Amino acid sequence: AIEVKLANMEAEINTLKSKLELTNKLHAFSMGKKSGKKFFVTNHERMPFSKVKALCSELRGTVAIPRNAEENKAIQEVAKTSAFLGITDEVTEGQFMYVTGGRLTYSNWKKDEPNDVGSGEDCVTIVDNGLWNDISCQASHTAVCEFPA
Amino acid sequence: AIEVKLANMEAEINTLKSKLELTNKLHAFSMGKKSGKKFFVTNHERMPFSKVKALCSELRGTVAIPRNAEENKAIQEVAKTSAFLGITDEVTEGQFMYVTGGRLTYSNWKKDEPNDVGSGEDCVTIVDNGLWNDISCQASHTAVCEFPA
Amino acid sequence: AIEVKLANMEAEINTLKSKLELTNKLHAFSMGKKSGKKFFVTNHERMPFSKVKALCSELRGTVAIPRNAEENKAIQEVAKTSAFLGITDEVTEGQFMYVTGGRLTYSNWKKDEPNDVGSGEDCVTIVDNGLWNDISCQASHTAVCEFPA
Ligand SMILES: OC[C@H]1O[C@H](O[C@@H]2[C@H](O)[C@@H](O)O[C@H](CO)[C@H]2O)[C@@H](O)[C@@H](O)[C@@H]1O
Ligand SMILES: OC[C@H]1O[C@H](O[C@@H]2[C@H](O)[C@@H](O)O[C@H](CO)[C@H]2O)[C@@H](O)[C@@H](O)[C@@H]1O
Ligand SMILES: OC[C@H]1O[C@H](O[C@@H]2[C@H](O)[C@@H](O)O[C@H](CO)[C@H]2O)[C@@H](O)[C@@H](O)[C@@H]1O
Ligand SMILES: [Ca+2]
Ligand SMILES: [Ca+2]
Ligand SMILES: [Ca+2]
Ligand SMILES: [Ca+2]
Ligand SMILES: [Ca+2]
Ligand SMILES: [Ca+2]
Ligand SMILES: [Ca+2]
Ligand SMILES: [Ca+2]
Ligand SMILES: [Ca+2]
Ligand SMILES: [Cl-]
Ligand SMILES: [Cl-]
Ligand SMILES: [Cl-]
Repeated sequence: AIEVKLANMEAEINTLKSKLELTNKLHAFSMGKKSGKKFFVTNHERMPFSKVKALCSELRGTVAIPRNAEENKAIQEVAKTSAFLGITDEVTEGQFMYVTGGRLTYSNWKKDEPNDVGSGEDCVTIVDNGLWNDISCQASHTAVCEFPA
Repeated sequence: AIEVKLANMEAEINTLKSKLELTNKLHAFSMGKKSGKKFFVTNHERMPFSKVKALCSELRGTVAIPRNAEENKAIQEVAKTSAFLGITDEVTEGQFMYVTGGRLTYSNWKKDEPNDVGSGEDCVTIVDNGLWNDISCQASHTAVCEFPA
Repeated sequence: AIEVKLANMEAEINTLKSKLELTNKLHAFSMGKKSGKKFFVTNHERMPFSKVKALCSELRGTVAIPRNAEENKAIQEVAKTSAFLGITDEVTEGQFMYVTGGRLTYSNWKKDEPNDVGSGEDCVTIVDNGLWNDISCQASHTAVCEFPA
Protein backbone atom coordinates (compact mmCIF):
# COMPACT_ATOMS: atom_id res chain seq x y z
CA ALA A 1 0.00 0.00 0.00
CA ILE A 2 2.64 2.56 1.06
CA GLU A 3 4.97 1.89 -1.89
CA VAL A 4 1.94 2.21 -4.17
CA LYS A 5 0.71 5.45 -2.57
CA LEU A 6 4.18 6.96 -2.87
CA ALA A 7 4.47 5.97 -6.54
CA ASN A 8 1.05 7.50 -7.28
CA MET A 9 2.00 10.70 -5.48
CA GLU A 10 5.26 10.87 -7.45
CA ALA A 11 3.12 10.71 -10.60
CA GLU A 12 0.86 13.51 -9.34
CA ILE A 13 3.97 15.60 -8.68
CA ASN A 14 5.28 15.07 -12.22
CA THR A 15 1.93 16.13 -13.67
CA LEU A 16 1.78 19.21 -11.45
CA LYS A 17 5.32 20.23 -12.44
CA SER A 18 4.41 20.02 -16.13
CA LYS A 19 1.19 21.95 -15.58
CA LEU A 20 3.08 24.79 -13.83
CA GLU A 21 5.66 24.93 -16.65
CA LEU A 22 2.64 25.20 -19.00
CA THR A 23 1.24 28.06 -16.92
CA ASN A 24 4.62 29.79 -17.20
CA LYS A 25 4.67 29.25 -20.97
CA LEU A 26 1.15 30.58 -21.50
CA HIS A 27 1.86 33.64 -19.39
CA ALA A 28 5.05 34.53 -21.31
CA PHE A 29 3.17 34.11 -24.60
CA SER A 30 0.31 36.35 -23.39
CA MET A 31 2.84 39.00 -22.50
CA GLY A 32 4.44 38.88 -25.94
CA LYS A 33 7.34 36.42 -25.74
CA LYS A 34 8.29 35.46 -29.30
CA SER A 35 9.38 31.94 -30.26
CA GLY A 36 13.09 31.44 -29.63
CA LYS A 37 13.40 34.93 -28.15
CA LYS A 38 14.07 36.18 -24.62
CA PHE A 39 11.03 37.40 -22.70
CA PHE A 40 11.15 41.10 -21.75
CA VAL A 41 8.67 42.50 -19.22
CA THR A 42 8.05 45.55 -17.02
CA ASN A 43 5.70 46.79 -14.29
CA HIS A 44 6.30 50.36 -15.55
CA GLU A 45 7.84 51.33 -12.19
CA ARG A 46 10.75 53.78 -12.12
CA MET A 47 13.45 53.17 -9.52
CA PRO A 48 17.28 53.26 -9.03
CA PHE A 49 19.45 50.64 -10.78
CA SER A 50 20.20 48.87 -7.49
CA LYS A 51 16.47 48.22 -7.05
CA VAL A 52 15.90 47.16 -10.66
CA LYS A 53 18.69 44.59 -10.21
CA ALA A 54 17.31 43.34 -6.90
CA LEU A 55 13.82 43.17 -8.34
CA CYS A 56 14.62 41.21 -11.51
CA SER A 57 16.85 38.90 -9.44
CA GLU A 58 13.96 38.27 -7.07
CA LEU A 59 11.86 37.06 -10.02
CA ARG A 60 14.76 34.90 -11.17
CA GLY A 61 15.49 37.07 -14.18
CA THR A 62 17.99 39.82 -14.94
CA VAL A 63 17.96 43.46 -16.04
CA ALA A 64 17.14 43.60 -19.76
CA ILE A 65 20.16 43.47 -22.05
CA PRO A 66 19.94 44.11 -25.83
CA ARG A 67 22.41 41.78 -27.59
CA ASN A 68 21.46 43.10 -31.04
CA ALA A 69 19.24 45.70 -32.71
CA GLU A 70 16.26 43.34 -32.74
CA GLU A 71 16.27 42.87 -28.97
CA ASN A 72 16.91 46.58 -28.61
CA LYS A 73 13.67 47.34 -30.44
CA ALA A 74 11.86 44.67 -28.36
CA ILE A 75 12.96 46.27 -25.09
CA GLN A 76 12.08 49.70 -26.55
CA GLU A 77 8.48 48.75 -27.24
CA VAL A 78 8.14 47.08 -23.83
CA ALA A 79 9.48 50.02 -21.83
CA LYS A 80 7.77 52.92 -23.61
CA THR A 81 9.82 55.29 -21.42
CA SER A 82 13.46 55.50 -20.30
CA ALA A 83 14.66 52.20 -18.83
CA PHE A 84 17.90 50.84 -17.34
CA LEU A 85 19.82 48.17 -19.26
CA GLY A 86 21.95 45.52 -17.53
CA ILE A 87 25.14 47.33 -18.54
CA THR A 88 27.56 49.49 -16.50
CA ASP A 89 31.11 50.84 -16.67
CA GLU A 90 31.77 50.68 -12.92
CA VAL A 91 35.06 48.77 -13.18
CA THR A 92 36.98 50.75 -15.79
CA GLU A 93 35.52 54.03 -17.02
CA GLY A 94 34.43 53.71 -20.64
CA GLN A 95 34.56 49.91 -20.51
CA PHE A 96 30.92 48.88 -20.46
CA MET A 97 30.19 45.37 -19.24
CA TYR A 98 27.04 43.30 -18.88
CA VAL A 99 25.85 42.77 -15.32
CA THR A 100 25.90 39.05 -16.17
CA GLY A 101 29.47 39.18 -17.45
CA GLY A 102 31.42 40.15 -20.54
CA ARG A 103 32.39 43.15 -22.64
CA LEU A 104 29.78 45.06 -24.63
CA THR A 105 29.14 43.68 -28.14
CA TYR A 106 26.14 45.59 -29.52
CA SER A 107 25.62 49.24 -28.58
CA ASN A 108 23.29 52.00 -29.67
CA TRP A 109 24.61 55.22 -28.17
CA LYS A 110 22.93 58.57 -28.73
CA LYS A 111 24.83 61.56 -30.13
CA ASP A 112 27.60 62.78 -27.83
CA GLU A 113 27.11 59.76 -25.55
CA PRO A 114 28.44 58.22 -23.36
CA ASN A 115 29.69 61.44 -21.74
CA ASP A 116 29.97 60.42 -18.07
CA VAL A 117 28.72 63.90 -17.09
CA GLY A 118 28.75 65.63 -13.74
CA SER A 119 30.01 63.57 -10.84
CA GLY A 120 29.84 60.62 -13.23
CA GLU A 121 27.47 58.27 -15.08
CA ASP A 122 28.10 54.53 -14.92
CA CYS A 123 24.67 53.12 -15.86
CA VAL A 124 22.81 52.93 -19.16
CA THR A 125 19.27 53.75 -20.23
CA ILE A 126 17.47 53.08 -23.47
CA VAL A 127 15.58 56.31 -24.27
CA ASP A 128 13.77 57.95 -27.20
CA ASN A 129 14.03 56.05 -30.48
CA GLY A 130 15.86 53.29 -28.65
CA LEU A 131 19.14 55.19 -28.37
CA TRP A 132 21.33 54.89 -25.28
CA ASN A 133 22.46 57.45 -22.75
CA ASP A 134 24.72 56.80 -19.81
CA ILE A 135 23.10 58.03 -16.64
CA SER A 136 23.69 57.99 -12.91
CA CYS A 137 22.86 54.60 -11.45
CA GLN A 138 21.14 56.47 -8.61
CA ALA A 139 18.65 58.06 -10.98
CA SER A 140 15.23 56.39 -11.27
CA HIS A 141 14.23 54.72 -14.52
CA THR A 142 11.74 52.07 -15.67
CA ALA A 143 12.50 48.53 -14.48
CA VAL A 144 12.61 46.01 -17.33
CA CYS A 145 13.53 42.38 -16.74
CA GLU A 146 14.51 39.66 -19.17
CA PHE A 147 13.94 35.92 -18.91
CA PRO A 148 15.57 33.24 -21.16
CA ALA A 149 14.39 32.33 -24.65
CA ALA B 1 14.29 2.94 0.13
CA ILE B 2 10.90 4.32 1.19
CA GLU B 3 12.38 7.04 3.39
CA VAL B 4 14.68 8.31 0.64
CA LYS B 5 11.74 8.60 -1.74
CA LEU B 6 9.70 10.48 0.86
CA ALA B 7 12.51 12.94 1.47
CA ASN B 8 12.87 13.49 -2.25
CA MET B 9 9.13 14.09 -2.42
CA GLU B 10 9.37 16.72 0.35
CA ALA B 11 12.11 18.39 -1.73
CA GLU B 12 10.01 18.25 -4.91
CA ILE B 13 7.03 19.80 -3.12
CA ASN B 14 9.11 22.60 -1.59
CA THR B 15 10.65 23.31 -4.99
CA LEU B 16 7.17 23.44 -6.49
CA LYS B 17 5.96 25.78 -3.78
CA SER B 18 8.81 28.17 -4.42
CA LYS B 19 8.34 28.12 -8.20
CA LEU B 20 4.59 28.77 -7.89
CA GLU B 21 5.30 31.67 -5.55
CA LEU B 22 7.66 32.91 -8.30
CA THR B 23 5.00 32.51 -10.98
CA ASN B 24 2.58 34.57 -8.85
CA LYS B 25 5.19 37.31 -8.34
CA LEU B 26 6.13 37.49 -12.02
CA HIS B 27 2.47 37.70 -13.01
CA ALA B 28 1.78 40.55 -10.59
CA PHE B 29 4.86 42.36 -11.87
CA SER B 30 3.62 41.89 -15.47
CA MET B 31 0.19 43.22 -14.49
CA GLY B 32 1.81 46.41 -13.22
CA LYS B 33 2.16 45.70 -9.50
CA LYS B 34 4.44 48.39 -8.06
CA SER B 35 6.74 47.54 -5.15
CA GLY B 36 4.87 47.63 -1.84
CA LYS B 37 1.67 48.57 -3.63
CA LYS B 38 -1.48 46.55 -4.15
CA PHE B 39 -2.31 45.90 -7.79
CA PHE B 40 -5.45 45.98 -9.90
CA VAL B 41 -6.67 43.74 -12.72
CA THR B 42 -9.73 43.48 -14.94
CA ASN B 43 -10.97 41.25 -17.79
CA HIS B 44 -13.04 44.23 -19.01
CA GLU B 45 -16.31 42.41 -18.43
CA ARG B 46 -19.34 44.35 -17.21
CA MET B 47 -21.59 42.71 -14.63
CA PRO B 48 -23.79 43.47 -11.57
CA PHE B 49 -21.97 44.20 -8.29
CA SER B 50 -22.83 40.81 -6.72
CA LYS B 51 -21.10 39.03 -9.59
CA VAL B 52 -18.00 41.25 -9.35
CA LYS B 53 -17.75 40.42 -5.62
CA ALA B 54 -18.06 36.71 -6.22
CA LEU B 55 -15.50 36.78 -9.04
CA CYS B 56 -12.87 38.75 -7.12
CA SER B 57 -13.48 36.76 -3.97
CA GLU B 58 -12.97 33.58 -6.01
CA LEU B 59 -9.52 34.89 -7.06
CA ARG B 60 -8.63 35.70 -3.45
CA GLY B 61 -8.91 39.41 -4.07
CA THR B 62 -11.70 41.96 -3.53
CA VAL B 63 -13.58 44.48 -5.68
CA ALA B 64 -11.12 47.40 -6.07
CA ILE B 65 -11.06 50.04 -3.33
CA PRO B 66 -9.33 53.43 -3.84
CA ARG B 67 -7.74 54.38 -0.48
CA ASN B 68 -6.15 57.49 -1.97
CA ALA B 69 -5.74 59.52 -5.17
CA GLU B 70 -2.86 57.39 -6.49
CA GLU B 71 -4.86 54.22 -6.15
CA ASN B 72 -7.88 55.93 -7.63
CA LYS B 73 -5.90 57.00 -10.73
CA ALA B 74 -4.45 53.48 -10.98
CA ILE B 75 -7.92 51.91 -10.88
CA GLN B 76 -9.17 54.45 -13.43
CA GLU B 77 -6.37 53.50 -15.84
CA VAL B 78 -6.97 49.77 -15.49
CA ALA B 79 -10.74 50.13 -15.89
CA LYS B 80 -10.90 52.48 -18.91
CA THR B 81 -14.70 52.67 -18.41
CA SER B 82 -17.15 52.82 -15.50
CA ALA B 83 -16.33 50.19 -12.86
CA PHE B 84 -17.61 49.12 -9.44
CA LEU B 85 -15.61 49.89 -6.28
CA GLY B 86 -15.67 47.85 -3.07
CA ILE B 87 -17.76 50.53 -1.34
CA THR B 88 -21.55 50.49 -0.59
CA ASP B 89 -24.10 51.95 1.85
CA GLU B 90 -26.15 48.72 1.77
CA VAL B 91 -25.90 48.15 5.53
CA THR B 92 -26.92 51.65 6.60
CA GLU B 93 -28.29 54.10 4.03
CA GLY B 94 -26.08 57.15 3.71
CA GLN B 95 -23.08 55.62 5.48
CA PHE B 96 -20.80 54.10 2.88
CA MET B 97 -18.53 51.30 4.05
CA TYR B 98 -15.81 49.19 2.49
CA VAL B 99 -16.96 45.70 1.55
CA THR B 100 -14.14 44.44 3.79
CA GLY B 101 -15.42 46.57 6.66
CA GLY B 102 -15.00 50.09 8.00
CA ARG B 103 -16.42 53.51 7.24
CA LEU B 104 -15.34 55.27 4.06
CA THR B 105 -12.55 57.80 4.52
CA TYR B 106 -10.91 59.01 1.32
CA SER B 107 -13.53 59.70 -1.38
CA ASN B 108 -13.73 61.30 -4.81
CA TRP B 109 -17.41 62.02 -5.34
CA LYS B 110 -18.60 64.00 -8.35
CA LYS B 111 -20.43 67.19 -7.39
CA ASP B 112 -23.93 66.41 -6.02
CA GLU B 113 -23.11 62.73 -5.40
CA PRO B 114 -23.86 60.48 -3.65
CA ASN B 115 -27.57 61.17 -4.23
CA ASP B 116 -29.25 57.75 -3.77
CA VAL B 117 -31.56 58.42 -6.76
CA GLY B 118 -34.81 56.68 -7.65
CA SER B 119 -35.69 53.66 -5.54
CA GLY B 120 -32.09 54.10 -4.33
CA GLU B 121 -28.41 53.59 -5.19
CA ASP B 122 -26.23 51.63 -2.77
CA CYS B 123 -23.18 50.87 -4.91
CA VAL B 124 -20.43 53.04 -6.26
CA THR B 125 -18.74 53.32 -9.64
CA ILE B 126 -15.57 55.20 -10.54
CA VAL B 127 -16.61 56.95 -13.78
CA ASP B 128 -15.51 59.86 -16.00
CA ASN B 129 -12.29 61.58 -14.96
CA GLY B 130 -12.09 59.08 -12.10
CA LEU B 131 -14.79 60.79 -10.04
CA TRP B 132 -17.36 58.66 -8.20
CA ASN B 133 -21.15 58.17 -8.51
CA ASP B 134 -23.46 55.98 -6.44
CA ILE B 135 -25.48 53.66 -8.68
CA SER B 136 -27.79 50.66 -8.39
CA CYS B 137 -25.86 47.50 -7.49
CA GLN B 138 -27.99 45.75 -10.10
CA ALA B 139 -26.55 47.74 -13.00
CA SER B 140 -23.66 46.20 -14.93
CA HIS B 141 -20.26 47.85 -14.71
CA THR B 142 -16.66 46.75 -15.28
CA ALA B 143 -15.25 44.19 -12.87
CA VAL B 144 -11.93 45.34 -11.40
CA CYS B 145 -10.29 43.33 -8.62
CA GLU B 146 -7.54 44.39 -6.25
CA PHE B 147 -4.85 42.20 -4.69
CA PRO B 148 -2.68 42.88 -1.60
CA ALA B 149 0.53 44.90 -1.67
CA ALA C 1 6.18 8.87 11.01
CA ILE C 2 6.18 7.34 7.53
CA GLU C 3 2.40 7.17 7.11
CA VAL C 4 1.72 10.54 8.75
CA LYS C 5 4.29 12.26 6.52
CA LEU C 6 2.81 10.57 3.45
CA ALA C 7 -0.70 11.74 4.37
CA ASN C 8 0.64 15.27 4.93
CA MET C 9 2.33 15.28 1.56
CA GLU C 10 -0.95 14.24 -0.05
CA ALA C 11 -2.65 17.30 1.49
CA GLU C 12 0.35 19.39 0.35
CA ILE C 13 -0.12 18.15 -3.19
CA ASN C 14 -3.86 18.81 -3.13
CA THR C 15 -3.25 22.29 -1.71
CA LEU C 16 -0.80 22.96 -4.53
CA LYS C 17 -3.30 21.76 -7.11
CA SER C 18 -5.94 24.15 -5.77
CA LYS C 19 -3.43 27.00 -5.72
CA LEU C 20 -2.32 26.42 -9.31
CA GLU C 21 -5.95 26.20 -10.44
CA LEU C 22 -6.36 29.56 -8.69
CA THR C 23 -3.35 31.01 -10.49
CA ASN C 24 -4.69 29.80 -13.84
CA LYS C 25 -8.04 31.50 -13.15
CA LEU C 26 -6.36 34.77 -12.21
CA HIS C 27 -4.17 34.62 -15.32
CA ALA C 28 -7.17 33.89 -17.56
CA PHE C 29 -9.07 36.80 -16.03
CA SER C 30 -6.11 39.12 -16.73
CA MET C 31 -5.86 37.73 -20.28
CA GLY C 32 -9.40 38.99 -20.84
CA LYS C 33 -11.36 35.76 -20.35
CA LYS C 34 -15.08 36.58 -20.06
CA SER C 35 -17.28 34.40 -17.82
CA GLY C 36 -18.39 31.17 -19.50
CA LYS C 37 -16.70 32.25 -22.76
CA LYS C 38 -13.71 30.78 -24.59
CA PHE C 39 -10.76 33.12 -24.87
CA PHE C 40 -8.13 34.03 -27.42
CA VAL C 41 -4.53 35.01 -26.76
CA THR C 42 -1.64 36.12 -28.95
CA ASN C 43 2.02 37.07 -28.54
CA HIS C 44 1.56 39.19 -31.68
CA GLU C 45 4.11 37.04 -33.55
CA ARG C 46 3.57 36.26 -37.24
CA MET C 47 4.63 32.85 -38.48
CA PRO C 48 3.68 30.02 -40.88
CA PHE C 49 0.57 28.00 -40.04
CA SER C 50 2.55 24.90 -38.99
CA LYS C 51 4.40 26.92 -36.37
CA VAL C 52 1.11 28.34 -35.12
CA LYS C 53 -0.40 24.89 -34.68
CA ALA C 54 2.75 23.74 -32.92
CA LEU C 55 2.92 26.77 -30.63
CA CYS C 56 -0.76 26.52 -29.60
CA SER C 57 -0.41 22.76 -29.16
CA GLU C 58 2.45 23.29 -26.68
CA LEU C 59 0.23 25.61 -24.63
CA ARG C 60 -2.57 23.01 -24.67
CA GLY C 61 -4.83 25.21 -26.76
CA THR C 62 -5.70 25.23 -30.47
CA VAL C 63 -5.41 27.73 -33.32
CA ALA C 64 -8.31 30.16 -33.01
CA ILE C 65 -11.57 29.11 -34.61
CA PRO C 66 -14.60 31.43 -34.65
CA ARG C 67 -17.88 29.49 -34.39
CA ASN C 68 -20.10 32.52 -34.89
CA ALA C 69 -19.96 36.27 -35.56
CA GLU C 70 -19.32 37.14 -31.91
CA GLU C 71 -16.30 34.85 -31.61
CA ASN C 72 -15.13 36.06 -35.02
CA LYS C 73 -15.09 39.64 -33.75
CA ALA C 74 -13.28 38.55 -30.57
CA ILE C 75 -10.47 36.97 -32.59
CA GLN C 76 -10.24 40.05 -34.83
CA GLU C 77 -9.79 42.36 -31.82
CA VAL C 78 -7.17 40.19 -30.14
CA ALA C 79 -5.05 39.82 -33.30
CA LYS C 80 -5.40 43.39 -34.66
CA THR C 81 -3.71 42.28 -37.90
CA SER C 82 -4.28 39.29 -40.20
CA ALA C 83 -4.20 35.99 -38.28
CA PHE C 84 -4.47 32.29 -39.09
CA LEU C 85 -7.63 30.43 -38.12
CA GLY C 86 -7.75 26.72 -37.29
CA ILE C 87 -9.36 26.05 -40.66
CA THR C 88 -7.79 24.51 -43.81
CA ASP C 89 -8.70 22.51 -46.91
CA GLU C 90 -5.39 20.64 -47.03
CA VAL C 91 -7.10 17.23 -46.88
CA THR C 92 -9.42 17.73 -49.84
CA GLU C 93 -9.10 20.86 -51.99
CA GLY C 94 -12.21 23.02 -51.88
CA GLN C 95 -13.42 21.35 -48.68
CA PHE C 96 -12.54 23.45 -45.63
CA MET C 97 -12.50 21.68 -42.29
CA TYR C 98 -11.61 22.59 -38.71
CA VAL C 99 -8.15 21.48 -37.57
CA THR C 100 -10.02 19.96 -34.63
CA GLY C 101 -12.08 17.97 -37.12
CA GLY C 102 -15.38 18.45 -38.90
CA ARG C 103 -16.91 20.40 -41.75
CA LEU C 104 -17.37 24.14 -41.65
CA THR C 105 -20.40 25.52 -39.89
CA TYR C 106 -19.98 29.30 -39.55
CA SER C 107 -18.02 31.16 -42.26
CA ASN C 108 -17.34 34.82 -43.09
CA TRP C 109 -15.68 34.68 -46.50
CA LYS C 110 -14.70 37.91 -48.22
CA LYS C 111 -16.41 38.12 -51.63
CA ASP C 112 -15.03 35.58 -54.14
CA GLU C 113 -13.07 33.71 -51.46
CA PRO C 114 -11.89 31.02 -50.99
CA ASN C 115 -10.28 30.93 -54.45
CA ASP C 116 -7.04 28.88 -54.00
CA VAL C 117 -5.03 31.42 -56.08
CA GLY C 118 -1.96 30.67 -58.11
CA SER C 119 0.10 27.82 -56.74
CA GLY C 120 -2.55 27.22 -54.08
CA GLU C 121 -4.07 28.41 -50.81
CA ASP C 122 -5.08 25.89 -48.15
CA CYS C 123 -5.10 27.99 -44.97
CA VAL C 124 -7.40 30.78 -43.80
CA THR C 125 -6.71 34.18 -42.30
CA ILE C 126 -9.17 36.52 -40.68
CA VAL C 127 -8.31 39.92 -42.19
CA ASP C 128 -8.68 43.55 -41.11
CA ASN C 129 -12.46 43.60 -41.56
CA GLY C 130 -13.21 40.37 -39.81
CA LEU C 131 -13.67 38.76 -43.22
CA TRP C 132 -11.79 35.63 -44.30
CA ASN C 133 -9.36 34.86 -47.10
CA ASP C 134 -7.69 31.59 -47.98
CA ILE C 135 -3.94 32.08 -48.14
CA SER C 136 -0.75 30.00 -48.37
CA CYS C 137 -0.06 28.03 -45.19
CA GLN C 138 3.58 29.01 -45.73
CA ALA C 139 2.83 32.73 -45.43
CA SER C 140 3.43 34.36 -42.05
CA HIS C 141 0.47 35.61 -40.10
CA THR C 142 -0.33 36.36 -36.47
CA ALA C 143 -0.55 33.44 -34.04
CA VAL C 144 -3.79 33.41 -32.07
CA CYS C 145 -4.46 30.50 -29.73
CA GLU C 146 -7.76 29.49 -28.22
CA PHE C 147 -8.60 28.01 -24.85
CA PRO C 148 -11.94 26.52 -23.63
CA ALA C 149 -14.79 28.43 -22.02
O1 LIG D 1 22.46 64.44 -16.74
C1 LIG D 1 21.45 63.62 -17.30
C2 LIG D 1 21.52 63.62 -18.81
O2 LIG D 1 21.19 64.97 -19.24
C3 LIG D 1 21.23 65.20 -20.65
O3 LIG D 1 20.24 64.49 -21.34
C4 LIG D 1 18.88 64.91 -21.11
C5 LIG D 1 18.18 63.92 -20.17
O4 LIG D 1 18.39 62.59 -20.65
C6 LIG D 1 16.69 64.20 -20.08
O5 LIG D 1 16.38 65.23 -19.21
O6 LIG D 1 16.03 64.36 -21.36
C7 LIG D 1 16.67 65.32 -22.25
C8 LIG D 1 15.90 65.30 -23.56
O7 LIG D 1 14.55 65.68 -23.36
C9 LIG D 1 18.15 64.98 -22.46
O8 LIG D 1 18.76 65.96 -23.28
C10 LIG D 1 22.61 64.85 -21.21
O9 LIG D 1 23.57 65.75 -20.69
C11 LIG D 1 22.99 63.41 -20.83
O10 LIG D 1 24.31 63.14 -21.26
C12 LIG D 1 22.91 63.23 -19.32
O11 LIG D 1 23.19 61.87 -18.98
O1 LIG E 1 -25.62 62.36 -12.94
C1 LIG E 1 -26.97 62.40 -12.48
C2 LIG E 1 -27.54 61.00 -12.31
O2 LIG E 1 -27.63 60.42 -13.64
C3 LIG E 1 -28.22 59.12 -13.69
O3 LIG E 1 -29.55 59.11 -13.27
C4 LIG E 1 -30.49 59.95 -13.97
C5 LIG E 1 -30.91 61.07 -13.01
O4 LIG E 1 -31.07 60.52 -11.71
C6 LIG E 1 -32.18 61.77 -13.45
O5 LIG E 1 -31.96 62.73 -14.42
O6 LIG E 1 -33.25 60.88 -13.81
C7 LIG E 1 -32.91 59.90 -14.82
C8 LIG E 1 -34.13 59.02 -15.00
O7 LIG E 1 -35.31 59.80 -15.10
C9 LIG E 1 -31.68 59.08 -14.39
O8 LIG E 1 -31.29 58.24 -15.47
C10 LIG E 1 -27.44 58.13 -12.81
O9 LIG E 1 -26.15 57.91 -13.35
C11 LIG E 1 -27.35 58.70 -11.39
O10 LIG E 1 -26.63 57.83 -10.53
C12 LIG E 1 -26.70 60.07 -11.41
O11 LIG E 1 -26.63 60.58 -10.09
O1 LIG F 1 -7.88 39.46 -53.11
C1 LIG F 1 -7.45 38.59 -54.15
C2 LIG F 1 -6.22 37.79 -53.75
O2 LIG F 1 -5.22 38.74 -53.29
C3 LIG F 1 -3.96 38.15 -52.95
O3 LIG F 1 -3.34 37.52 -54.05
C4 LIG F 1 -3.03 38.27 -55.25
C5 LIG F 1 -4.05 37.90 -56.34
O4 LIG F 1 -4.22 36.49 -56.34
C6 LIG F 1 -3.63 38.37 -57.73
O5 LIG F 1 -3.99 39.67 -58.02
O6 LIG F 1 -2.25 38.08 -58.07
C7 LIG F 1 -1.28 38.49 -57.07
C8 LIG F 1 0.08 38.01 -57.55
O7 LIG F 1 0.41 38.54 -58.82
C9 LIG F 1 -1.62 37.89 -55.70
O8 LIG F 1 -0.67 38.33 -54.74
C10 LIG F 1 -4.15 37.10 -51.84
O9 LIG F 1 -4.60 37.73 -50.65
C11 LIG F 1 -5.17 36.05 -52.31
O10 LIG F 1 -5.41 35.08 -51.31
C12 LIG F 1 -6.49 36.73 -52.68
O11 LIG F 1 -7.40 35.76 -53.17
CA1 LIG G 1 33.01 55.79 -13.67
CA1 LIG H 1 30.90 56.09 -16.84
CA1 LIG I 1 25.06 60.83 -20.49
CA1 LIG J 1 -30.27 51.86 0.69
CA1 LIG K 1 -27.76 54.59 -0.96
CA1 LIG L 1 -25.89 58.70 -8.00
CA1 LIG M 1 -4.69 22.40 -51.97
CA1 LIG N 1 -7.09 25.42 -51.13
CA1 LIG O 1 -7.59 33.58 -51.47
CL1 LIG P 1 26.60 56.30 -11.91
CL1 LIG Q 1 -28.69 49.49 -5.03
CL1 LIG R 1 -1.11 26.30 -48.85
